[PDB]
Amino acid sequence: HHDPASDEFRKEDFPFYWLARVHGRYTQNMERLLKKIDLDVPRWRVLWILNENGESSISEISTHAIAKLSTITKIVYRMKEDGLVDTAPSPEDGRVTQVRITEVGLQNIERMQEVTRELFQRSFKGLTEAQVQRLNRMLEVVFHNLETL
Amino acid sequence: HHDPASDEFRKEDFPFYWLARVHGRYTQNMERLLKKIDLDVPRWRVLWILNENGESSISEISTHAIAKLSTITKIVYRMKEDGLVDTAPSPEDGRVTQVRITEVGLQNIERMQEVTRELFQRSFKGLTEAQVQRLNRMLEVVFHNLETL
Ligand SMILES: O=C(O)Cc1c[nH]c2ccccc12
Ligand SMILES: O=C(O)Cc1c[nH]c2ccccc12
Repeated sequence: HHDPASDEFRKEDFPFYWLARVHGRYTQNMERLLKKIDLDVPRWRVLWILNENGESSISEISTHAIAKLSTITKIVYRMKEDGLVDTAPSPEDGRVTQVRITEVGLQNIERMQEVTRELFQRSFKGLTEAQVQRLNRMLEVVFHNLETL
Repeated sequence: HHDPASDEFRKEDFPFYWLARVHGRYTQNMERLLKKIDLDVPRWRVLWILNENGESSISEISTHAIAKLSTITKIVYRMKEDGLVDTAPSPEDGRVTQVRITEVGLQNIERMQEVTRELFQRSFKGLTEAQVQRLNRMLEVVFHNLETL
């Protein structure tokens, strides 16, 4: 039922169908919420990456934000204009740009934590903490499977 | 660990992080494969929707392909030029465009079934049929949860 090469294929039994539907609805709702505090999904991701990893290159940010280097560069310098991040040439390689979050960026993290609280309360309604962890593990397994292609 | 409002938040424990990573890697690999037979992810989706549901409006296609009505309209008339679909005004409402798959579209379905076979063999490696069904059910639950916002 979940095999596109089968005659029994049904999108409603196809994990990637519901994955894409979830990605789209989640993205739309997050864009709506973050707009209220002058943010968006790419800047939400960049801020979380900087908050977890400290100083980060454009390349590392791009990997974890799922965006092109050009997109991340534009977003990063926009955030720097707004005061949310600062940048500096990497000492190892002047070609490589290092980005770090500012105290204003951290305040923006607090704002995005508050404004999305209800969405994340609702998102996993009906699922236990073990079920959520199992969802997470299975998604990571699929990701690693796709990295072998 | 999976709660963005928590001090313990870690993206690697956050279902939406792995969901987005999977969506991106899956999309890139599918684009690569479908390009070999002159297709892409949006046309793969449109063909599956038409193959399952028969004659379908632009709106229904757009819902299930996760795209804007304008995007789907352009894709649909491109596919019609290439002979993969045909269109007709809906009898109920001349404003509404009905799309149906052609025998050439069905042949393209067979080609996309063949060219992605290995990706789908690899995608669920290490997961049993029950685990895949549980992944599917949990994703549908999250989707329905997000529809309440
Ligand atoms: O791109 C994918 O394979 C997932 C997907 C999203 N909408 C779809 C409609 C029909 C079949 C698959 C999909
Ligand atoms: O948009 C999301 O919430 C998922 C996501 C993708 N990359 C991320 C990096 C850090 C935190 C969340 C995400």
